[PDB]
Amino acid sequence: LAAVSVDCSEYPKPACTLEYRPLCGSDNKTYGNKCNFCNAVVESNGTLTLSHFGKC
Repeated sequence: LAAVSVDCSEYPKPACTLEYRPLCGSDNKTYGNKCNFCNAVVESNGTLTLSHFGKC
């Protein structure tokens, strides 16, 4: 999995750090960071998927 996206195989996690690193889903939504981003993927049956990192 060496592409431009995060792995949601370790989600959803019931604890997210605070280090800021916003990732944008595929719908063009910003997520505080990797944890809150994937929580969306895992909550959307991996139907969301992001397009790029950072905010939209």
